[PDB]
Amino acid sequence: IFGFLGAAGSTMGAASNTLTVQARQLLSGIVQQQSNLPHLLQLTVWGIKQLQARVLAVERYLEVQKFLGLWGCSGKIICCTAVPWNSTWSNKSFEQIWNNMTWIEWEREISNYTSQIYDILTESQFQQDINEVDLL
Amino acid sequence: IFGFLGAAGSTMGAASNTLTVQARQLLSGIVQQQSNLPHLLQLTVWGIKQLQARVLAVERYLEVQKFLGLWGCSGKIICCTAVPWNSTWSNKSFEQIWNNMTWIEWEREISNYTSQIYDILTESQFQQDINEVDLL
Amino acid sequence: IFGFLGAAGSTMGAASNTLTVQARQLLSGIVQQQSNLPHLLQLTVWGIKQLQARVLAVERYLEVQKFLGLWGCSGKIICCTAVPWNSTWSNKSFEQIWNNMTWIEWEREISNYTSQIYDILTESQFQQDINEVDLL
Amino acid sequence: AENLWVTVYYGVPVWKDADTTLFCASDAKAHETEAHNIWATHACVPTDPNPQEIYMENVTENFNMWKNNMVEQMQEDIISLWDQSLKPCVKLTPLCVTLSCTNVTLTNVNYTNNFPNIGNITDEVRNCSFNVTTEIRDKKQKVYALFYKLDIVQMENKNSYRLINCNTSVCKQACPKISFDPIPIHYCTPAGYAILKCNEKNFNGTGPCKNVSSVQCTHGIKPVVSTQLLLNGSLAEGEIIIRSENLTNNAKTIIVHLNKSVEINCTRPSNNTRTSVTIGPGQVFYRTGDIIGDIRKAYCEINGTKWNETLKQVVGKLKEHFPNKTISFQPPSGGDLEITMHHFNCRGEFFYCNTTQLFNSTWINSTTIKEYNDTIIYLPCKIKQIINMWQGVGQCMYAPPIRGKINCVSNITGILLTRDGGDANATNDTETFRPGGGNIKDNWRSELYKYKVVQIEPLGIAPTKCKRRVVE
Amino acid sequence: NVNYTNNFPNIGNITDEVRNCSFNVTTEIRDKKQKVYALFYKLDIVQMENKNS
Ligand SMILES: *[C@@H]1O[C@H](CO)[C@@H](O[C@@H]2O[C@H](CO)[C@@H](O[C@@H]3O[C@H](CO[C@H]4O[C@H](CO)[C@@H](O)[C@H](O)[C@@H]4O)[C@@H](O)[C@H](O[C@H]4O[C@H](CO)[C@@H](O)[C@H](O)[C@@H]4O[C@H]4O[C@H](CO)[C@@H](O)[C@H](O)[C@@H]4O)[C@@H]3O)[C@H](O)[C@H]2NC(C)=O)[C@H](O)[C@H]1NC(C)=O
Ligand SMILES: *[C@@H]1O[C@H](CO)[C@@H](O[C@@H]2O[C@H](CO)[C@@H](O)[C@H](O)[C@H]2NC(C)=O)[C@H](O)[C@H]1NC(C)=O
Ligand SMILES: *[C@@H]1O[C@H](CO)[C@@H](O[C@@H]2O[C@H](CO)[C@@H](O)[C@H](O)[C@H]2NC(C)=O)[C@H](O)[C@H]1NC(C)=O
Ligand SMILES: *[C@@H]1O[C@H](CO)[C@@H](O[C@@H]2O[C@H](CO)[C@@H](O)[C@H](O)[C@H]2NC(C)=O)[C@H](O)[C@H]1NC(C)=O
Ligand SMILES: *[C@@H]1O[C@H](CO)[C@@H](O[C@@H]2O[C@H](CO)[C@@H](O)[C@H](O)[C@H]2NC(C)=O)[C@H](O)[C@H]1NC(C)=O
Ligand SMILES: *[C@@H]1O[C@H](CO)[C@@H](O[C@@H]2O[C@H](CO)[C@@H](O)[C@H](O)[C@H]2NC(C)=O)[C@H](O)[C@H]1NC(C)=O
Ligand SMILES: *[C@@H]1O[C@H](CO)[C@@H](O[C@@H]2O[C@H](CO)[C@@H](O)[C@H](O)[C@H]2NC(C)=O)[C@H](O)[C@H]1NC(C)=O
Ligand SMILES: *[C@@H]1O[C@H](CO)[C@@H](O[C@@H]2O[C@H](CO)[C@@H](O)[C@H](O)[C@H]2NC(C)=O)[C@H](O)[C@H]1NC(C)=O
Ligand SMILES: *[C@@H]1O[C@H](CO)[C@@H](O[C@@H]2O[C@H](CO)[C@@H](O)[C@H](O)[C@H]2NC(C)=O)[C@H](O)[C@H]1NC(C)=O
Ligand SMILES: *[C@@H]1O[C@H](CO)[C@@H](O[C@@H]2O[C@H](CO)[C@@H](O)[C@H](O)[C@H]2NC(C)=O)[C@H](O)[C@H]1NC(C)=O
Ligand SMILES: *[C@@H]1O[C@H](CO)[C@@H](O[C@@H]2O[C@H](CO)[C@@H](O)[C@H](O)[C@H]2NC(C)=O)[C@H](O)[C@H]1NC(C)=O
Ligand SMILES: *[C@@H]1O[C@H](CO)[C@@H](O[C@@H]2O[C@H](CO)[C@@H](O)[C@H](O)[C@H]2NC(C)=O)[C@H](O)[C@H]1NC(C)=O
Ligand SMILES: *[C@@H]1O[C@H](CO)[C@@H](O[C@@H]2O[C@H](CO)[C@@H](O)[C@H](O)[C@H]2NC(C)=O)[C@H](O)[C@H]1NC(C)=O
Ligand SMILES: *[C@@H]1O[C@H](CO)[C@@H](O)[C@H](O)[C@H]1NC(C)=O
Ligand SMILES: *[C@@H]1O[C@H](CO)[C@@H](O)[C@H](O)[C@H]1NC(C)=O
Ligand SMILES: *[C@@H]1O[C@H](CO)[C@@H](O)[C@H](O)[C@H]1NC(C)=O
Ligand SMILES: *[C@@H]1O[C@H](CO)[C@@H](O)[C@H](O)[C@H]1NC(C)=O
Ligand SMILES: *[C@@H]1O[C@H](CO)[C@@H](O)[C@H](O)[C@H]1NC(C)=O
Ligand SMILES: *[C@@H]1O[C@H](CO)[C@@H](O)[C@H](O)[C@H]1NC(C)=O
Ligand SMILES: *[C@@H]1O[C@H](CO)[C@@H](O)[C@H](O)[C@H]1NC(C)=O
Ligand SMILES: *[C@@H]1O[C@H](CO)[C@@H](O)[C@H](O)[C@H]1NC(C)=O
Ligand SMILES: *[C@@H]1O[C@H](CO)[C@@H](O)[C@H](O)[C@H]1NC(C)=O
Ligand SMILES: *[C@@H]1O[C@H](CO)[C@@H](O)[C@H](O)[C@H]1NC(C)=O
Ligand SMILES: *[C@@H]1O[C@H](CO)[C@@H](O)[C@H](O)[C@H]1NC(C)=O
Ligand SMILES: *[C@@H]1O[C@H](CO)[C@@H](O)[C@H](O)[C@H]1NC(C)=O
Ligand SMILES: *[C@@H]1O[C@H](CO)[C@@H](O)[C@H](O)[C@H]1NC(C)=O
Ligand SMILES: *[C@@H]1O[C@H](CO)[C@@H](O)[C@H](O)[C@H]1NC(C)=O
Ligand SMILES: *[C@@H]1O[C@H](CO)[C@@H](O)[C@H](O)[C@H]1NC(C)=O
Ligand SMILES: *[C@@H]1O[C@H](CO)[C@@H](O)[C@H](O)[C@H]1NC(C)=O
Repeated sequence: IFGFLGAAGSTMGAASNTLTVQARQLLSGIVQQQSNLPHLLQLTVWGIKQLQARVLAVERYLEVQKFLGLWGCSGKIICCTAVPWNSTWSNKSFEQIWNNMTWIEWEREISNYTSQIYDILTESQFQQDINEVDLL
Repeated sequence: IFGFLGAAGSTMGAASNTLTVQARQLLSGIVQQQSNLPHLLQLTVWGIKQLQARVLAVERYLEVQKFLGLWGCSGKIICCTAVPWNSTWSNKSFEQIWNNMTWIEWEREISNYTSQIYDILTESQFQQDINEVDLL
Repeated sequence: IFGFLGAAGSTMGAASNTLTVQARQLLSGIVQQQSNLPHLLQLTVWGIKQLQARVLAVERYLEVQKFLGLWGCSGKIICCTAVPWNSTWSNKSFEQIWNNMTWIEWEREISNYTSQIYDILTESQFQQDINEVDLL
Repeated sequence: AENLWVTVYYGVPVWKDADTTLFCASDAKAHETEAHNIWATHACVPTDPNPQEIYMENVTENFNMWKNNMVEQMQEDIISLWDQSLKPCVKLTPLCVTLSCTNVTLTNVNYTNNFPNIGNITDEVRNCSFNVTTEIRDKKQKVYALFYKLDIVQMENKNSYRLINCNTSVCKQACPKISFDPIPIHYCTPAGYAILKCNEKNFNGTGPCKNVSSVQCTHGIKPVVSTQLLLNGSLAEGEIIIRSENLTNNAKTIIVHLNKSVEINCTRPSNNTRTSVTIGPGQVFYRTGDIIGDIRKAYCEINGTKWNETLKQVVGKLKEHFPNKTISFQPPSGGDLEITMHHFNCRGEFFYCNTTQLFNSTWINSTTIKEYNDTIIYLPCKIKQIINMWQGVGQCMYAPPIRGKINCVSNITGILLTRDGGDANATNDTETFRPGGGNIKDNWRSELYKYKVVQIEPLGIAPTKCKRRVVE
Repeated sequence: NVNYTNNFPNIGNITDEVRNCSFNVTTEIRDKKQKVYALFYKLDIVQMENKNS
């Protein structure tokens, strides 16, 4: 087993058995504690650098939870989608991705197209909801 | 293809084919940027309006996501439900709704009962879980 | 028929029928209003307690929504999982659990193990999602 | 059995003790008068028109007054409000000069409504006068004012005084457009918390309460400040209740909380004018011009028999905790002026009443029921201008005089007492209680004693016979 | 002071490094001045004009 980010160097297929380790630490921190001991203690130099740390944690977490909701992957860690891979984003074979690259190397390779894959994934889920409305 | 609120004047039939354009923009904003250049700049007049415009953006997103969680529609754009229309809320036909109204007029006719439709929606989802715990 | 926290004294069997009553009120509050009338009103002593009351409410809601996302119980009130209670956490019979125990007493006598049930419930869902990837 | 599985319930009624940030909320009717109060400002969000209280039937909760964190929050809020209000006001550094002070010669009507027959404001006020420079070299003009004897001190070279505060701190003159009227404040928790309120009528400070109710936030709490008696607040329900952290520790103040109010009626029968003299660029100083017309010491009336029987009931309840010892109140033994004298506020004027006819009696055996007359007790009260409300944490203040006659009618709903630690009086069984004492927090432990903040934990885990449907 | 001064490190002494400066300040009340002396290190004062001032 590994700690937070502990499998950052392992390959894509082997570092995917530790997704829950980096997914359990997106809101949990030390910042929620009040202080060592509690004028206007909320306007101290470190009373504002802690107020904006609480807000940064919320927006960072809600930034990906918004995409999971649109794509239909709410409440799931690994989510299968009905969007075919056109291989123009990357035409590497199965064994050259899951057994040869790294999650950092892979995400830098298709960083060009992630702005478009997000649009395709969102629109594909919308088409699924239209289909079931005129089906049930 | 339309932009933000671009089909607000179109009828409910044709304004419901562009729900994703008004859904991609409930958290994304310019406010996540830092500044033109980085005393106590987190207290400037322009630096307090930017703090409360980040909390407003977060809160306005959760008050619509909170309802989706209770009704069992999390992760879905169009969500069917087992709550029957009694026509006391609105006794119009199917054609007179989806071919003769825009979304703004429709939300003004049933503005009386949305406080009650929400409670009926919540109870139905709760009754789905009780009927499923004591059945499996 | 009950109010907020109205079933805190009832037995667990009869206090699980009012789950929605305590669930509708994890974001809703008086704080979201602006003021009696709109110097520097945004940094009054009570203009700061309202700012930190809004953040506390948002964070409190997101501490339970974070777990439900990992456990796979997003969009549900009573979510039935696949983790077997091994009776080491509690060996009390099914009758004694739901028929003279209250929700407060139950949480206390398993309070030693909630830190371990939470990690087990996350691992079972992750193992579910891996099994579907190499099955579909 | 052998077929149990973990099931997750979201929304269960389970809470835990926690400390939060209670914001303020006040009703609209009391405000919108555009008087710009000190404490209950406009910044408070409007309160709910129909507050909701939910009665949890089979719930017993450990309430603990004297360890409530809502009292500390209210104290910090009050201090911050008082500091914030005085910030834009006018400093009084230019008045830290040498004043030459002499007696006052007042003319008056004859009768002066001689119902109380107490005294007159002379021998308590003074003229003080000070130089101001003029055009001709070595020429000075005298500026006059009337100052109370409690605000001037004689340093050296007798017949030459100075203000009391000139060697301790700088005092800002209270701005005349702000009011000192206590408007009720409701203390409301965020979403995810609740306030448990003990509905038990005969409930002491600490212990298990078996009549808990759930409220979103408290009732109207007036921030009224007083020292010897808890004025002008909320009455008990069951009967007279005596609360203290430990009745065997004489270093702990005792709070007697009454069930029937007693009306006190404080008035200032004098005529105070007002004159403004410009100090520095753009700043002005308001001073008592003259006292023309009626002259008499300010005083408080209290119905004799009402207090005379309230004391009887308080003694009857006190003798329960001290069984075989006779109870006798005595006047305060010493201290500052806020302890020896009943300090309070009336229409912006700060009064210090004597209160010795109130608290000088003995109760031996109730051997006979002695009848008396319907009499009115008069308490002579001094007035102070340079006000140091909190000993060293608050900002000093100067209260401008208020033109006309002043009269506040108030309710007595509590008493603060302090016991004397007799050691060798094993044969001379006697207990003596002295009023006053305690800090300002004991004014708010008499209102926030019913409440306790809790935080909801709506996530629960129980074993059921559900198994999740595996998809295939 | 003591004459010997425990001259173990024999580096010197703080004479010719401090100055005994007298000035006028105001009391709590503005209108009466007073004369006060203080020992200021020579690194904290400058000589402006009118020598010995
Ligand atoms: C326990 O609780 C009780 C009740 O809450 C309280 O008794 C009441 O106290 C308040 C204030 O302490 C009293 O209210 C004031 O009353 C005077 C007298 O009013 C009579 O006389 C005037 C003529 O002078 C008439 O116009 C009037 O109709 C009455 O006949 C008023 O003069 C006061 O008015 C000021 O306050 C108003 C509300 O804020 C303003 O709208 C008004 O404009 C006045 O404000 C002026 O002065 C302010 C500074 O003070 C200044 O900031 C403003 O800009 C403006 O210039 C006020 O209404 C009330 O009479 C008491 N009730 C009774 C029955 O006597 C006790 O005091 C309290 N006990 C303790 C210890 O706190
Ligand atoms: C870093 O790279 C080395 C070399 O590839 C990894 O070591 C191998 O790991 C695999 C995975 O189980 C083993 O089968 C091999 O026996 C290991 N040794 C060699 C020489 O290949 C190492 O695991 C990588 N780091 C991490 C954290 O996975
Ligand atoms: C606004 O309403 C008008 C009619 O009230 C719409 O005009 C129709 O547009 C459709 C789509 O191009 C045509 O097929 C019809 O022939 C048009 N009818 C007329 C009478 O012109 C118009 O499209 C609506 N605007 C939007 C944005 O939908
Ligand atoms: C509080 O506890 C009492 C028990 O003393 C509950 O009263 C029982 O309720 C059950 C179910 O409604 C009945 O079958 C019993 O006959 C009742 N017993 C008595 C003596 O009344 C009461 O319901 C509880 N209240 C709450 C809100 O849970
Ligand atoms: C029903 O609940 C009651 C109490 O909640 C249980 O009875 C208690 O048993 C203990 C001994 O273990 C006694 O000390 C208590 O006095 C009992 N309670 C009362 C009110 O008398 C009982 O065990 C529960 N039912 C079952 C089947 O276990
Ligand atoms: C304080 O003393 C002064 C002077 O002794 C009083 O003011 C004078 O009052 C007399 C009335 O007989 C007038 O003739 C003078 O013109 C006043 N002098 C000034 C400078 O105004 C004042 O009344 C005294 N203060 C009181 C009585 O409260
Ligand atoms: C628990 O508290 C409630 C709330 O105060 C009590 O109900 C009160 O009962 C007295 C008895 O006559 C009435 O005078 C009050 O008016 C009632 N309250 C209200 C708000 O109306 C109740 O008696 C207490 N005890 C129990 C066992 O419930
Ligand atoms: C206020 O509390 C006192 C507490 O003593 C009550 O006085 C008692 O009243 C009962 C009812 O008749 C008598 O039996 C007792 O003898 C009284 N006690 C004493 C010491 O005399 C009083 O009734 C309460 N008043 C109200 C309005 O609640
Ligand atoms: C509070 O005291 C004042 C002053 O003594 C009372 O006002 C007087 O009431 C009498 C009626 O008996 C009138 O004759 C006087 O003219 C009033 N004085 C003034 C200055 O107006 C007032 O009634 C008392 N209030 C209470 C509740 O005791
Ligand atoms: C001072 O208090 C006494 C005691 O309450 C008042 O006398 C009462 O007057 C009412 C009038 O309706 C009678 O019913 C009571 O019986 C009286 N009390 C007693 C003990 O007999 C008196 O009125 C009060 N003073 C004023 C000026 O009202
Ligand atoms: C409150 O009033 C009483 C009685 O008027 C004061 O007690 C007197 O104080 C003087 C001052 O030293 C003594 O000489 C007397 O012996 C005391 N008793 C009497 C009966 O006069 C008391 O001092 C006043 N309160 C304050 C704080 O001064
Ligand atoms: C002083 O006490 C009197 C009597 O207890 C209060 O008058 C009552 O006030 C309550 C609500 O505060 C009303 O429901 C009653 O109808 C009033 N009774 C009468 C006879 O008027 C008075 O409000 C108290 N004063 C303050 C400032 O709270
Ligand atoms: C502080 O003030 C005093 C008096 O104002 C000064 O003492 C006089 O200073 C003048 C300046 O020219 C001399 O002519 C006098 O001879 C001084 N008289 C005495 C008795 O000292 C004093 O010099 C001032 N201090 C400074 C540093 O200027
Ligand atoms: C792959 O890319 C081509 C052109 O960039 C596009 O036509 C095609 O739709 C893409 N694949 C999918 C599944 O959209
Ligand atoms: C994958 O794409 C690259 C870039 O277009 C191309 O050079 C390469 O031949 C492609 N691989 C295959 C197997 O077609
Ligand atoms: C991605 O965009 C950059 C931006 O210029 C470009 O240089 C690069 O060739 C693109 N494609 C890849 C695979 O990096
Ligand atoms: C329709 O609304 C009315 C409003 O009171 C309600 O009573 C009724 O139950 C609703 N219809 C159904 C089928 O429940
Ligand atoms: C269709 O729309 C027009 C214009 O909005 C309206 O006047 C007409 O009544 C509608 N038809 C029906 C059947 O309601
Ligand atoms: C049952 O759960 C407890 C939790 O502490 C654990 O210690 C124990 O090993 C578990 N037993 C089995 C058989 O999994
Ligand atoms: C449950 O466990 C406790 C302690 O482990 C034991 O005392 C008790 O007898 C057990 N009860 C049953 C029914 O096994
Ligand atoms: C929980 O753990 C604590 C830790 O010492 C232990 O004292 C207690 O008995 C355990 N069980 C309960 C029900 O608290
Ligand atoms: C004031 O009271 C004193 C009491 O000694 C009395 O002698 C005097 O005549 C009264 N009136 C004046 C104007 O001093
Ligand atoms: C309060 O009274 C109850 C019962 O009268 C008692 O059990 C408890 O110890 C008392 N608490 C204090 C602090 O005296
Ligand atoms: C009180 O003083 C004023 C001047 O401030 C004067 O006009 C008035 O006659 C005096 N008496 C009364 C009862 O107002
Ligand atoms: C009642 O008051 C009178 C005078 O007002 C006093 O003498 C008497 O002692 C008081 N009652 C008791 C029981 O002390
Ligand atoms: C009080 O004194 C009496 C008489 O000496 C005695 O009987 C009693 O026990 C003592 N204590 C109490 C609580 O009454
Ligand atoms: C008043 O207090 C004094 C203080 O010693 C006391 O001697 C006296 O008995 C009390 N009562 C009366 C009526 O003087
Ligand atoms: C005072 O008491 C006496 C004693 O009986 C009585 O004669 C007199 O009338 C009473 N006076 C008043 C004003 O109550
Ligand atoms: C201090 O230093 C001076 C420098 O000239 C020297 O003369 C003197 O002896 C030293 N010691 C004392 C005690 O003055």
